Amino acid sequence: SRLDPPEAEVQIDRLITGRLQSLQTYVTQQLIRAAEIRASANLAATKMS
Amino acid sequence: TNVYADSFVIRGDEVRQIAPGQTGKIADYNYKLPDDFTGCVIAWNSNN
Amino acid sequence: ATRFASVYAWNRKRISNCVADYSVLYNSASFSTFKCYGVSPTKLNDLCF
Repeated sequence: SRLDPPEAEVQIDRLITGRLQSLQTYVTQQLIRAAEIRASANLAATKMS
Repeated sequence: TNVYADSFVIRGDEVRQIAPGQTGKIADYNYKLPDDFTGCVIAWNSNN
Repeated sequence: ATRFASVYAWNRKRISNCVADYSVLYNSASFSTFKCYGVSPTKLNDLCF
């Protein structure tokens, strides 16, 4: 609302870079946690079986 | 692929306002450059 | 202003509780240099302060 595009690009680019980096970190940690949950679920299935 | 020469004359202030993302009376009413302009801008005094 | 204060005692004037027309001053080419940081001068009239 308060920045002309041809200079607001750098600000919004910093914001998008940071937010996307945060999203990548969240997704990566979720992937690792889901791998752990997969191992636990396979163990649970083997135990039930 | 193609090159275009645009020619005009400016006096007083705003002599350097012929640039992408600039503001001014001439930039708003007479001639505006695009946001992602590629090219060159040339200016020189010609009072004589 | 009738007289401008020197930088040693630069004059400060509070502005509040009104509506301000930056359009006239922006269009007026009397100001040789008009450099705005953090806000775009074109839509400076849009916001509230």
